[PDB]
Amino acid sequence: IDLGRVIGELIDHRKLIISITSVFTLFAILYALLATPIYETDALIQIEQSAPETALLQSRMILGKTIDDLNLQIQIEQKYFPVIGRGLARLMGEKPGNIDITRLYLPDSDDISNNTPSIILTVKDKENYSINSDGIQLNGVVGTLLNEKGISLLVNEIDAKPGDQFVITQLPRLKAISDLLKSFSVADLGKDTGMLTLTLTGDNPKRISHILDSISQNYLAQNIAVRIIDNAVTDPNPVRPKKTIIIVIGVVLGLIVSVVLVLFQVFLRRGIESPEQLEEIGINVYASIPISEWDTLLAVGNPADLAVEAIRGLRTSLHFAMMEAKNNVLMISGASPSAGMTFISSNLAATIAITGKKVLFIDADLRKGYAHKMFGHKNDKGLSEFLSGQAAAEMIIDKVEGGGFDYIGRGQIPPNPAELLMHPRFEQLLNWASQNYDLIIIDTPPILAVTDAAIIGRYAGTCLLVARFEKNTVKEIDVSMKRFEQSGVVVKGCILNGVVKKASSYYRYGHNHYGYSYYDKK
Amino acid sequence: IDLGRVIGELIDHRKLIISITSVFTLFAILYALLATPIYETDALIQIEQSAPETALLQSRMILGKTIDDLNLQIQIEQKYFPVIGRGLARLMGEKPGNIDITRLYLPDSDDISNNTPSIILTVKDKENYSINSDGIQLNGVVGTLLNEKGISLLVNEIDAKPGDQFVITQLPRLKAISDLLKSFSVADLGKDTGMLTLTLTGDNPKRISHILDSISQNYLAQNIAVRIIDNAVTDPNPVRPKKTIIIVIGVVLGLIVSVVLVLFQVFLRRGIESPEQLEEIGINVYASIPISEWDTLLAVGNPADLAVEAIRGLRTSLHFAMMEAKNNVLMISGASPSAGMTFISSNLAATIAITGKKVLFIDADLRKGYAHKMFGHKNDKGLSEFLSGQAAAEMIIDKVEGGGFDYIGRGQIPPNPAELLMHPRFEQLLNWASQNYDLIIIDTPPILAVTDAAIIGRYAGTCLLVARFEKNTVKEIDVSMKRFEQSGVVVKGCILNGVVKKASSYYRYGHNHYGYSYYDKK
Amino acid sequence: IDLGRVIGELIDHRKLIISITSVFTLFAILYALLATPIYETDALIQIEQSAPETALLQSRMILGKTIDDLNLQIQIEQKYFPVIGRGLARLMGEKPGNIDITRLYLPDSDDISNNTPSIILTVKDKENYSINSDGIQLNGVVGTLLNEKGISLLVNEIDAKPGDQFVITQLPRLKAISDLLKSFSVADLGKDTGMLTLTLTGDNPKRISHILDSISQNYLAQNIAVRIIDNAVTDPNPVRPKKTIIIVIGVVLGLIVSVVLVLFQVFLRRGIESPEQLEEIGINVYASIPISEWDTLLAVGNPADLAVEAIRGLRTSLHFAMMEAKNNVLMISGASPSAGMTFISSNLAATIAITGKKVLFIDADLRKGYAHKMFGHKNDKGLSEFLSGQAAAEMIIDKVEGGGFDYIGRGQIPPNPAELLMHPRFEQLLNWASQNYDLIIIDTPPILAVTDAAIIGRYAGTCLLVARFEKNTVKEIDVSMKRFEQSGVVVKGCILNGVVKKASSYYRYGHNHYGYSYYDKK
Ligand SMILES: Nc1ncnc2c1ncn2[C@@H]1O[C@H](COP(=O)(O)OP(=O)(O)O)[C@@H](O)[C@H]1O
Ligand SMILES: Nc1ncnc2c1ncn2[C@@H]1O[C@H](COP(=O)(O)OP(=O)(O)O)[C@@H](O)[C@H]1O
Ligand SMILES: Nc1ncnc2c1ncn2[C@@H]1O[C@H](COP(=O)(O)OP(=O)(O)O)[C@@H](O)[C@H]1O
Ligand SMILES: [Mg+2]
Ligand SMILES: [Mg+2]
Ligand SMILES: [Mg+2]
Repeated sequence: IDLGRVIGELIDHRKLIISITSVFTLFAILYALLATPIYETDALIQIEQSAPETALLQSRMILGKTIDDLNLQIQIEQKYFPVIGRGLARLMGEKPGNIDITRLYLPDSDDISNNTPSIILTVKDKENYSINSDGIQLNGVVGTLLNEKGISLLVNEIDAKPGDQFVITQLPRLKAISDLLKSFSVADLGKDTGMLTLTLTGDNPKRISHILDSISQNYLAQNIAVRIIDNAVTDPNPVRPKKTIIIVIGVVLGLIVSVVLVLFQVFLRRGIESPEQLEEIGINVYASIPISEWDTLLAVGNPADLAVEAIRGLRTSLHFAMMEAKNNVLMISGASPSAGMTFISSNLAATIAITGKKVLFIDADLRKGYAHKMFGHKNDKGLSEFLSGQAAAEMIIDKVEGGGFDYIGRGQIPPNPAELLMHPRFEQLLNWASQNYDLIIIDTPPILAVTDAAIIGRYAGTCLLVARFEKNTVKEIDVSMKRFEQSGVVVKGCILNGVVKKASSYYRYGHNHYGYSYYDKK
Repeated sequence: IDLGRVIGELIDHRKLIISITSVFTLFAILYALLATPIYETDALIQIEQSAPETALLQSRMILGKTIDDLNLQIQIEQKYFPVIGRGLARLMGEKPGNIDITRLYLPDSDDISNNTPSIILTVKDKENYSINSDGIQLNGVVGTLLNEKGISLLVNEIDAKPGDQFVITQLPRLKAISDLLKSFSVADLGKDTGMLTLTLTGDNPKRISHILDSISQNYLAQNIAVRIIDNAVTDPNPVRPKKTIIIVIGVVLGLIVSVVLVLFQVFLRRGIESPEQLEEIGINVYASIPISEWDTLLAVGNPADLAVEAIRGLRTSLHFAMMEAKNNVLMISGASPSAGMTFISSNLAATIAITGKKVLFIDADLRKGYAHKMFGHKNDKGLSEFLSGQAAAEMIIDKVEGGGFDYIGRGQIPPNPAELLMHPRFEQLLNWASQNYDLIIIDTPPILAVTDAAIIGRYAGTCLLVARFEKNTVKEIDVSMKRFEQSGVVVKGCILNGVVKKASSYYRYGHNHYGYSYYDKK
Repeated sequence: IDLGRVIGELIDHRKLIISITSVFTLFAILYALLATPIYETDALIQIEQSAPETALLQSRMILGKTIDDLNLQIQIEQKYFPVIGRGLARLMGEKPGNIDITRLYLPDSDDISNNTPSIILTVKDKENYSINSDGIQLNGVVGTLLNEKGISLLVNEIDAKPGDQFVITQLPRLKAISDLLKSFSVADLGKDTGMLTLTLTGDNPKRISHILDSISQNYLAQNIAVRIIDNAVTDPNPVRPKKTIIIVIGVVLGLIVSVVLVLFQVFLRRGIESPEQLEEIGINVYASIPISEWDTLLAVGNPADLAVEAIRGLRTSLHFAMMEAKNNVLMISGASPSAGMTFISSNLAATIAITGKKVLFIDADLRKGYAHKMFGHKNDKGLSEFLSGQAAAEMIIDKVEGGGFDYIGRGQIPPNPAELLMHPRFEQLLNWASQNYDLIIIDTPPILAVTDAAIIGRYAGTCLLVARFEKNTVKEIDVSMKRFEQSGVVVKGCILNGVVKKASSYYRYGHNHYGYSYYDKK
């Protein structure tokens, strides 16, 4: 592999790369926009050391005093049903509702796990509200305290709109301290000075400055039984999420994932990429048929199609290869099913019919042949009924309507297709048809599926394999040609079918083998 | 690759390199000239330690006192509509207008995001002015304070010209402190001495020295309840942008981008670079035709053209290659469209006509042939009308006016061009024309587009391919020659068309294959 | 490449190397002699620490006091129109004029950029002088102060010669301080001692010691409200420019530039260097003709020339190669123009004429042939007039005066030279001339220019190519020989022309192929 190879692979997989990268960037952007902004407040403390003062600031004695002063054990969260409802509500300009609770005593279930009892407060208006802990509905009003059902709650100054819910948790005093201690940090900022930089983070920019002021004043009033230089103010710019590093990592992570997936698909693919791969093995490729993006015969529906043009090139290559053949019978087979044997043989039969030749197309796929459906059919009396003796050769030949050639359909699907083709009647039909037609094209099942074509190929002067572009492997076509040779069938060459335009072929080989459009646009 | 290869590539891509480099240097120069110059003022403080004094200088207590003294929360910016209007106005010698505001109270919208209310002051004259916050126009005069619409503003000493606008922002006190703290730095300069070096940066050289003097005097007056050695003066030479490092990086970055683009285009190109590439494969190249920089026949319009000289060299190479041929019919085809098959075949036909030979040019491109337009046409009765039987051979032959040879045009575009050429009439026309002409040149469509030339090439004694210089690949011409051989058409050789002078060919190979001019200048 | 190869290349490019090196050394010497000598004065200060004393010495308070005492804001520079006039005036022994100004007040334009107003003082005599700021001429006298036009100036003791000009700048007080601070340094020299080493640099050796004395005394008088051990004295030997390191770098930089240029020219050259390169390809080289440093025939003007001796060696090699040829016609062509085809063919014709043979020289370069000018001409009735039928073969043959052979000139330049040569008259002329002459030498245009020689070479029994020594490439001659072979012309071999003596050929190959002089000196 070299620069051109990898660049051609990147150009070919550009939809995959762009889609995976854009999905990663979309997820990164949705996280950067929906993650809750976390602010930071800081204060400056003057110490007259400061290493023992750091551990006393972060102690449950000092921090516990702040929890008691500000009631930090009353956790109130706006109710949002999804994990993103909070972020998007912030984007819609909705100001988050906040309710001020000064007294809260829950019944304190204190069961095996839920040591944090919780209720749900649904705002009804500016004055009154509702409560439902476990379905028990209780109406409350701002002002008048509530002492019912073993639930004490005092809600002051509901600042929200009606209909909003709030989860009100009464978390234990240590849990309130541990939460504060996790977001609260102390530093020295000079490592020698009597300066302490207390920082505190949180989602509420006003609350965290009230907490850091409480921590400073409590540590101040406790120390005298020290100077507060800068009282706590909140930096209005959130510190998290850092949107730029998140989106940048989303782009970069999306690219390296796109690149390793493309790198895997390139090192794992085994199918044919160009006719050169088949010709390295000594297999003559007589045509490379592109995918026609356009029960119809393509050579009849769209004669100017790029695949019909490639099949005309096969018609002229075959006129030169089928000379010096024993008979005018051409068998078209392949390795795998749905490689294009019926597409190619029937469209080849149509392009040889317009040149004024008498062509017979035999649907010798007694298993899955559908050519009668593709040509318009009097389905009775096909090749099955003839081979089993219950039809004459004249009653099975039928004309393709928009075609120009006759065809024999497969008939009713026999139970013994490979043994019907071994009948001496099949060689009699070909010996008869080889006198009334200039060319007989026999469509057969694939050889790596069944053995029918090795039986039929005994009576064909020319046999061509159809290789599917990315679906077949070089070894698959080489195994197919040698299974024919082992049964006495000489394969003249191959027809590469289903080629698509690929920049990697243009860089790996000099040619993409696709073909040019050549028409006067009018 | 070696030194000569890379140097030839650099010489060939010199326009690309020079343009990309000059674009990068132009952008670097425009940034270095339009970026606002940022100055630096410094002061020297004597401390009787200095590590705790550094953190007290950068504290919101000291810095907040300077914001209050100098009203640094009143942000005034000259109004410039583009992101470069400020820089270019400085280059035009325009002195920036400044207005002195001593009292500012905005209505303090304080909405979800815009915590910084703003108004726009449009100077009317030296004395009075206008104000428009959200369209509300208010007229104000220097001196008399304004208390209207909840907007307090006192503008003193408007120093500007009429028509100038100014954005007047009332940013919060912490935002004014954070802005000052970002540009204000303290150092010790001895790490032991009682010397503090206070530096401050900003776009206004006079203002930043007034701020650094305020910071020093406030920190001085606060410390007594210390010596100021050097009061703040501004270095008149801006510290940013550093123009030399910016332009130098612009040149260097522009070169390495130009070099990687050239390095990519060289490793990615696959087209033919010299006839040697075709002859490594065993393809005879009979001529290398340069691009003629000069509906005309080049061999008639400019007989002395360098491409007509190269085509004469082909005329003499063909006189030697077309001997021992079955007939006097020469087919000219190629791999891709617009490779020069019509240019070469028609100009070859013109250079063989001046030598006194009877030449017939057949436009056998029944799809996109335009030779009738290039020769002057009685468009009726071309090769289509003849092949379909509705025209006699005598009615289709026409004379090129300034030519010297006859031609058969393509006729009306048939619906079945490849099947018309298979008619036995085509071989009858050639067998007839091969008796009335010394040479028949057949122009055909490209073989990797359609199969027409493989049909026509059966009746031509000589077949030449035209390869386009950089557009075709060696593999494309090798695939073309083998598609002819598979249909029984022997390609004598190739004609490299469209060669351009390239220094890389002169270093990679010994020869650029372009050709010399040889005329007496008069 | 090995030692001999690189040494031969260095010997061959010795003029380039010596010139580039000498240019670099000349520039280095001119800089070392014309750069202004910058002196250094130093003082020793005793401190009773010294780290805070260093920053107080370099402060705008101490340094500003020295600027005020010595009026260092009055910048006076001798006026020299070029950027080197000052340096060369020092070399001519001219003592620099100096004027003592004690009072200077300029009108202080203080515009957008020029904050440093300037005037130009032109000395008229020892007593009076002139002033011109912006064309305003003012006459002043030493002693009497000048207060006119808003310009205060007091010039004392003009020490210069009449006619000298001086630029007198009044730079701002900070600019005077910043200039002093840039050249003034303080060190400790023991890192513990109370010793300070004040150094100061400048172009004036007396002034910088007066400044460093002022800085010491000001810092002394300020410190008491410390000992000066060594008062400032100037080292009379300038510290800059360091001439030896500059000239040495000039030599070394000049050599490495000379070496990389030679290294590039060697790796980039593609032309022929020795006949061995042509014989590696299988091309017979029949002679190597040196450049004759001597409208004349060299073989006639200077028969003893080294190139005529090499052409005699070709005459004897051709007598052996032209046997077994179909006719006595020798065609001389080449790849490129001005390779020496006319020089060689005409001088070969002259050296074969002195051997008593009848030689015909045909100037078959109908495009740019000048042989008639080189032989003395009756220009009418050349080969053009004959080929076009308007002249008989007898009327076109003419005798070379100092030659000994006949010649046919090209005639009037035809519009169709390549088509005139295809006339059957050309072969009739050669068949006629081949009976009346022992040898016919045909001079032709170059084959990579036009196709004329491939037409002419059909009727020549022997064809030789002339290769130019450094101008042609091996591939160019190989492409030329194969373009002849493709047109049925067999090239017997090549003639290497224009060889020059090169030491690189003697080391790369064993031989330089130049030839020896062999004559008896009298
Ligand atoms: N080059 C092609 N372009 C467009 N469609 C194609 C091409 N080759 C095959 N197909 C389509 O793919 C399908 C499977 O191909 P088919 O010929 O029926 O397979 P099989 O080899 O088993 O006979 C068909 O519907 C066929 O029309
Ligand atoms: N060597 C050339 N110099 C200048 N123009 C050229 C040269 N070769 C082709 N062209 C021009 O490029 C265009 C396409 O070439 P053309 O001969 O018409 O293509 P095609 O191979 O399909 O017949 C034409 O207009 C032709 O005149
Ligand atoms: N070996 C040589 N020594 C000196 N001069 C030479 C030599 N070869 C060529 N020249 C001169 O260089 C010039 C060009 O050579 P010329 O023979 O006229 O070129 P051309 O190959 O086109 O006929 C002539 O003036 C010729 O005299
Ligand atoms: Mg099928
Ligand atoms: Mg064409
Ligand atoms: Mg010449």
